[PDB]
Amino acid sequence: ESMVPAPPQLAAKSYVLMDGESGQVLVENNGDQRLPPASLTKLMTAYIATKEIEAGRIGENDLVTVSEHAWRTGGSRMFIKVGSQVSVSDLLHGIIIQSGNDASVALAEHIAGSEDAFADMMNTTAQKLGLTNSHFMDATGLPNPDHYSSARDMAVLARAIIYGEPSHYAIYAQKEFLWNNIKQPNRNLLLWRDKTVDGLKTGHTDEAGYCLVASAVRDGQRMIAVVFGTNSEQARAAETQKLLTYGFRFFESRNFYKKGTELTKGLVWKGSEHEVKAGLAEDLTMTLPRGQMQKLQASMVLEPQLMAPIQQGQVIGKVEVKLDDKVIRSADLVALNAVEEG
Repeated sequence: ESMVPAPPQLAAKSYVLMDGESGQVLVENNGDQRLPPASLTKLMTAYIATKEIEAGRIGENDLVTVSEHAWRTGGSRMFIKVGSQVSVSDLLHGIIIQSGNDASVALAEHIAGSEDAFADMMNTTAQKLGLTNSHFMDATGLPNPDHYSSARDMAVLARAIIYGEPSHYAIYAQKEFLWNNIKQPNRNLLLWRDKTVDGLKTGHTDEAGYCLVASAVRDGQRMIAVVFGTNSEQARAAETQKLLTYGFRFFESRNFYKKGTELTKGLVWKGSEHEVKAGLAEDLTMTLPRGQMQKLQASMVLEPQLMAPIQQGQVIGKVEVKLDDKVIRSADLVALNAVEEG
C-alpha cells in the first residue's frame, strides 16, 4: 500500500532507533548482539547513582573519599586527587561529561563499597530494566569477555535516563567540566554539531569501533539512536543522523491514554470492595509509520481469578493493541485503589 521507505542501511555492526514517548523500537539491526560497550558502560554507572539519589540513599552534596584504586585508573579521567573528598554531584559530572574512569570508580565504591559489588547492582539493575543482552564486570567498561551490552539494551537504558530527573539529564548536554585545573569538553561531539541533540554518550575501542547513544528532539518528538561499531567519528555522526532523520520524517506519534484514568473494572475475590478500577502506570502513546494509526484497535483483558488483598500498582491484567488482528504494543493494567480482605 502506502508503506514508507525502508530504513537506511548503515555502515555499522548494530543499531536501533527507538521513539522516546512510546519506547517502541522503530528500526533494529543486529539489535541483540552482545558487543563491548566501552564508555557506554558509564550510562549504567551514572543511572544507578541518579536512582540512589532519588531514593535518598545518597545525597548530591555527600563527600566521597577518593581511593587509590579510583586514582589508579587510566584513560579519560576527571583527575580527582587520591585521598581528597569530592562531592557526589561533581563526580557525576565527571562521569557524564568527561567519561571519567576515576570518578566512575570512586562513585561506584561510594555507593556499593567496592567496584565488584557495584557491578552486581549494575546487573540487578539490568534485570530490573529488562535488559536481555547486557552484563557488567566493572563500572568503566574495561574490555572483558563477560562485559557486554547490545544496541537495544542501550536504547532501553538511555530511555530510562532521559526520562529521569531533568536536572540530572541536563548534565548530558553540558559542554564542559572543570576539575583540578583541567577543563575538558563533553566527549559527545554531536552536541556542538546539532542543536536538537541533548545526549548521551560515545564509546570506542579498536575492537568495538566507534559507538554512540544519541537522543534528539524535533517538532515535539524524541528519537533515540544507538549505533555500535562505525568506522570513524565522521561516519558515527553521519550514520546516526541518517537514522534520526528516518525516525522523524517517517513516523508519527499519537497519545491514546494518560496514566491513571480508569479503562475498565475487575472482579476481586475476598475484598471489601467488590471490584477495582484498572488503569495504566503511565501515558500510553503509539509511534508508527504515517497512515498506520488508523489500523489500530485495543483489547483490555483482566485476570479471571485475581484474589485479594490487592495493592495499588499491583499487576492485575494487560492491555493489548492489535494492528489488523496482530498484537503489538502490550502495556500493564494495574489496580489504582488498593483493596482489603474484610
